[PDB]
Amino acid sequence: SMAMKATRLAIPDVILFEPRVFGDDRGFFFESYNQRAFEEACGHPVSFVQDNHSRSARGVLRGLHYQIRQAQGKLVRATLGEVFDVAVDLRRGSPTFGQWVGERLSAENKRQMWIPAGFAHGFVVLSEYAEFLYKTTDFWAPEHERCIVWNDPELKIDWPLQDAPLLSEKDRQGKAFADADCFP
Amino acid sequence: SMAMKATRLAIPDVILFEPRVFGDDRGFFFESYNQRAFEEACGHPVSFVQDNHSRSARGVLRGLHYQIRQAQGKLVRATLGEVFDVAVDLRRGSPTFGQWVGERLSAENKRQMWIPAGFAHGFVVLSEYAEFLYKTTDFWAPEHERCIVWNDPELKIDWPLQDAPLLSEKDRQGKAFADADCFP
Ligand SMILES: Cc1cn([C@H]2C[C@H](O)[C@@H](COP(=O)(O)OP(=O)(O)O[C@H]3O[C@@H](C)[C@H](O)[C@@H](O)[C@H]3O)O2)c(=O)[nH]c1=O
Ligand SMILES: Cc1cn([C@H]2C[C@H](O)[C@@H](COP(=O)(O)OP(=O)(O)O[C@H]3O[C@@H](C)[C@H](O)[C@@H](O)[C@H]3O)O2)c(=O)[nH]c1=O
Repeated sequence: SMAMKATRLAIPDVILFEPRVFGDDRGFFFESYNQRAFEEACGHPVSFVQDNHSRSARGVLRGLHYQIRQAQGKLVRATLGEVFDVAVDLRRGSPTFGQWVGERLSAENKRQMWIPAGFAHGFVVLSEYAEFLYKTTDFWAPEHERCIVWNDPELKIDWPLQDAPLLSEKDRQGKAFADADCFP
Repeated sequence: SMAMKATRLAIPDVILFEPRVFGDDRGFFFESYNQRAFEEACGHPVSFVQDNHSRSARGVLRGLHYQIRQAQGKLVRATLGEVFDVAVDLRRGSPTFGQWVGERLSAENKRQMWIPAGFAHGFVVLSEYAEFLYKTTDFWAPEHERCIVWNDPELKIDWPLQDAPLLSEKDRQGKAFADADCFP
């Protein structure tokens, strides 16, 4: 059968997916999501209630974001360009608390990352432009939104960046990891 | 509140959606799906179990497709280029049986179409290339796949096409509407 390669990252609950793309003389076709395969690799049920689509110029960084209530599990990919995509483990009781994982996702490699509730998430744009799409397990709730600053010295994330990133003001004003609201 | 304009088409159960795109100096962001708004405009619950992504060159036509068992309701859009997107009512007992609706969907207008189970669906590519994404209420089942030929004379679909379309062989070999398996 044809489906989707699944790899658990250094932080096992983070999973990297890679789809099969079928070519023919009209162009191509692939399954960007399949609930049977996803729940099989995930090991538990999931419902996605919202899909999001953003476009960002080279050097833009969005993160590090989470919702401390109505927490959102996220399945993410890029359909134009390339990003470096990061997950940070904010579960105090996890043995990988304060650790992070990062992978390059692009329109061309078509790779995806599953990021469970309990994590902060961010990405930075490496190409001229990038369009970034993702599905979430709960709805947008601004009152519950939190942020950790991208260049926190305790987290020490190895961003593959050349120039200083462009950020929203609320991302520039992100909290230090030591002062941040974390999960159990 | 910010959300998604909804319009019922000439065949009322077909719905055209139009999202709000928020610009800022990083680029843009929009909600491509929201279950609260969708089920509110739809008037009933829906679960999507599979997402699909295809790329096609100018003049390619894919259709007219349905699954007679494990029938798939479809929510569709384009993220690169422009297509003419068509829904045909195949419910024998509907007063709009044998009728169709069509709209232009593009990367730029970001409009979407909801096509319930009971309909055939097709599109044709109007730009150099088009990438077409959609979410479905059931899984792929080849044994149940059926096709009606794009240029059926009873259906008389007004394709905005210049040259003869490029088709898969199984689409070139599609059934006449008069000989096709239909829904109740
Ligand atoms: C997150 C979100 C924003 N918006 C609107 C509010 C703003 O006007 C505009 C941009 O909001 P921002 O919070 O600046 O978007 P953003 O792209 O900086 O935020 C996102 O970043 C990702 C890295 C995270 O994984 C997401 O969970 C989310 O935090 O979009 C929605 O309508 N729905 C949403 O779900
Ligand atoms: C439809 C489908 C195809 N495939 C594979 C089988 C083939 O190798 C390749 C292309 O198959 P095709 O049937 O030629 O794809 P297609 O793009 O011609 O078919 C699609 O057309 C849309 C207009 C309809 O709304 C869809 O319901 C579907 O019928 O993709 C999947 O893996 N999963 C799927 O769900």
